[PDB]
Formats: sequence, C-alpha cells, structure tokens
Amino acid sequence: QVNLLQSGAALVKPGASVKLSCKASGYTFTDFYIHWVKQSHGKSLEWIGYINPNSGYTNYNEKFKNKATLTVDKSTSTGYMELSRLTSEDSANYSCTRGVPGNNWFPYWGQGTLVTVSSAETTAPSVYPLAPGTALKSNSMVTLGCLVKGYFPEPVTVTWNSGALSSGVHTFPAVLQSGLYTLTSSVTVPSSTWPSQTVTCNVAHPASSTKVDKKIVPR
Amino acid sequence: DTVLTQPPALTVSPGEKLTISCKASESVTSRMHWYQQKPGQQPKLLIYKASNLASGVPARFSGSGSGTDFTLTIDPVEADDTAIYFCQQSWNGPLTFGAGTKLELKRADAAPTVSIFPPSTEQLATGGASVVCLMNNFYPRDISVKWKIDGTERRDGVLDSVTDQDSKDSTYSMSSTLSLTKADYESHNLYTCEVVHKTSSSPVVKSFNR
Amino acid sequence: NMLRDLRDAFSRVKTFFQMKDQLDNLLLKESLLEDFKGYLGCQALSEMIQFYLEEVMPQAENQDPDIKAHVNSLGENLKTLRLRLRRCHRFLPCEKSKAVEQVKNAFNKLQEKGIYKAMSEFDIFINYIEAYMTMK
Repeated sequence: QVNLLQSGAALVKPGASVKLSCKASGYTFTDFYIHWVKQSHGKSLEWIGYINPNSGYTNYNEKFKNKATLTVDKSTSTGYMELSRLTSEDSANYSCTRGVPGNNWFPYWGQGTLVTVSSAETTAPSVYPLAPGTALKSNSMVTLGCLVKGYFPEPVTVTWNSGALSSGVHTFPAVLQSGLYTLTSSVTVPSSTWPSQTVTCNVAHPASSTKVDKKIVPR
Repeated sequence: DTVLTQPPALTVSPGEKLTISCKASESVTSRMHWYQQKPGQQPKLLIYKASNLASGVPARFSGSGSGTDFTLTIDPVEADDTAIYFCQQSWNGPLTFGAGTKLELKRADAAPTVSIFPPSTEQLATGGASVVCLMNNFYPRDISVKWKIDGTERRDGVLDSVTDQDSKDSTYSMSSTLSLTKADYESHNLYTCEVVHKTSSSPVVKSFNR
Repeated sequence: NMLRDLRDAFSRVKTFFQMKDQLDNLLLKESLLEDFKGYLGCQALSEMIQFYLEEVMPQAENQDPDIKAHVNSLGENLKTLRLRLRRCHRFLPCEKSKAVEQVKNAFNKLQEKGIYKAMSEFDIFINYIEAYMTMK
C-alpha cells in the first residue's frame, strides 16, 4: 500500500524556480528517507540527494548542491524539492523514491514529475486523419491513423475507440521541430470491418486541457 | 565519484541466458544494485546488494559479484524482458548509476508492412501538407526510407521516429513524415514511399497519385 | 564512569563495523576534539550525540539483521549517558561547530562506507566524550 504521489507536470520559464512535492502514504513517514532522482530524456539516471523526514537532515550529490533544495513536512507526510535558476538543462523527469535508512537502493518510486523549462507557451495540437488514398481490396487488413501536429509541451496521449481497441496499435515517439512536437498513431484492423465498424482516435493534451476525437472515414 | 561501466546494448534470443556486466571504477564491496526500466515506466528494482532478489521479481533474474565486478543474469530471457537495465552503487557518495544497457530480443527476420497516406483535406484547407509513410512490425531494426515525388528524391522536410521494441512480438515500427507546403504538394502528382530492409533485395514501394 | 556501559555495548559491535586495509582516514579528527574542549564544546558534543542517534545509528541498524539489536542497545546507552548529563550537572550548560559540519559532510560523501566508518570510530567518540568530561 506504499505510495509516493507526486505533484503535476510543470512548464516553467528559464530563470524561475519550481517546487515539486511527493506525498507519502501506506507506511510510517518518519521511518524512511525520501530521495530524489533525475532522468533526462535519453535516460541517464542521476541521484540528487536524500532527506531524513524525522530530522530534516540532508545529503546532497555535490553536483546538485547549487540547484536543488530538499525539505519535508512531517505533519503532512510530504517531501519537497525546489529547483532554482532553471535552465534548459534542468528539463527532465524528476522522481522521489523511498529508502530504508542506510540502504540507498529503491524498491518504491513516485510516478515522476516532468519539468519543462521554456519561454514558450502551450500550444494545443491539430489532429488530422490518416486514411488510404486507394486500392482497398488487395489486403485482409487496413491501417488507419491520426497525425497529431504542432503541440507543446509534451506529452499527449492517444487512445483508439475510447480505449476499447488496443490490439494492433502503434503510437510513435513525437519529433520536435521549430519548438513544436508532432506524432502519429496508427491502428490496424481487418479491412472487412471498416468503415462499417467505426475507428476514432482520442487525443488528449493535458497541458492545454484539450481532448479531441477524430473519426477516421474513407476518403 | 564511482563510475559504473556497463555495455550500451546487447541482443539475445528468447530462451537463452543473458549476462550484463557492470564494472565500478573503485570497490563498492557488495553494494551494487540493478533496475529494469521498461518504456513508459519508472525503474523497477531487480537485484539488491549484488545477489539478492527483490520481492516480486521472478527467479529467472539473479546477480553475482563483489568489489568492482558484477553481473546481472537473466536465464532464460524472454520477449517482454526488452528494456533498459541499470546498475547502481551505494557504497560511495554520491550514489551513481551506470549508463544503462538496452536489451534487444532477437527474433526471425520480419518484413515491414508499408502504408502511405496523403494529406487530409482538413490540413490542406490550412495551407500545409504532411504525407505519412508507415513501416510496421519489422525486424531487424536497421531500415531506411526514401520519399520520391514524380520520381525525384525529396530529402528535405523529412522526420522519422521508431517505436521501442514490442514486448510481445519483438518487432519495431517506424513512421516517416514528409512536410511540404500546400502549393508544393499541389504542384506534383506521384508520391512514393520506398523502404529498404534486409528482408528484401529490392525496395518496397507504396504510392498514391494526388 | 557510566562510560563503561557505553564501552561494553560498543565492544559488541566493534568487530562488525571494523574495516580492513584502508589508509586509515580518520573521520573523527583532532579538530573535533579541539572543538569539544573549546568555548562551544557543549554544543559540539550535543550535536555529535544527536548526529549519532538520529543519522548514524538508525542507518547502522539496517546493515545486517543480526547487528541491529546490538546497535540499538548502544543507542539506548548513548541516550542514557545523555540524560545523565542533559538533566543534571554543568556538563551540558547549553540548549555552531565547524568541525561537526565537516564531519557530517565527510560522512555524507562516504555514503554507506561512511556508516561503517562512523560506527567503527565510536570508541574514539567515547574517548572524546571522556576527554570532554575529564575537563569539568
């Protein structure tokens, strides 16, 4: 029942600071240390440091001593990490983990909080259909899709038929160009089932609180 | 600081024995731990203190070593073990991690299923045009695509991305997008996506006519 | 002395935390003892006891299930020695230390090897405590 619930994704401007939180539950908060970890896109993991909730005592990786400040609120079982003087180098996924005191290894992780450092404002995506130009009789299967273009920041989530269709789906990594991301998602179904059986992609861009459906129809 | 060195990538087939080495720049006694991180997920502890199996982790996973040389062993390995594996030490400060070892699961060669898509009328009414070409469920990973418009290669305006190896069928898929203005798009007729993969001696070709 | 009890309890964990052919880099240095004997001696000592009780020993207890009870026993004895003074004579007239800060930072940099090093030098710690009291 151990759980580490982190605060939400944050789009923040260069030079500003941001304070992340980690709410613990399912165990006695003061019996374990809270550690923070950084994973930059590209996946290298870096340890930032730990804080003992009972006393507030901290141990920082020298590399983050001028960047991060760890604190705890014993009364609310919440740990915090404040990052200051943000630069694009601080854009990453930050996670809190629980450590048995003296055993610096991590069986439990928070869900992670994505920090994006940029001067740019959120831009919701335009969603376009991907449907075959022609010659639909030469195959038992047909591949359809959605092009989710021009958004910022990451992430977007794509589902098919409200989540009920998950087999045969490929959602590709987004690519960045001129400050905007674009990604595609496809789904492959038996050609005898489309268009009689509908195929609709559901696109969510949480940063702009947008939710869009795009029903794929024959051209 | 203690530097941990692990191979960047390894390939193995389901059913075989896989070993990943991790070497520390200085002794960490028995304090070497291993994590598995699958795509889209947070890291999961596999082995702690060189050879102890973390609760909930299958017995196929084991580890050994002390001092500076350690090994993670997966025996037998299986298709959904595709992921990145990290070693981490806790004997010296700061805690440090290896760079990660990406694990690829070998399977029989599989040709890509290729599909090309014209720009939508919705997008066109916007002044922009994106043509998409998909190459799904192939193996091995090396592949290339070439866009041809009325027979001429178009190298500009192309961006591709490849999915992480599938945990079930061990294949990869790639999407290639060709971006061009509406005017550009409407000035040509034949759009072709050509795909080169070891499964065929000649390119796989898919086209449409505007 | 009431230090015999503390020294007895430590004899029981000494072997476990003792480490081999290390170029004997001392964590509890002369500067610390110098601080214990100086103007802010009371504060340096109270801080070191706090550090052992709250940061070192709880981590030391988790190194091996078999050493846990003995580490905890040593801790109780330390808490007692504390109260003994903390609520009695002129041995703790106080309610910072450069040397202590240096010890915490060195300890942090040593990470888990630091837990073993701090525990194995606990005999040196009691000696510094004794040196403190033998000066009042």
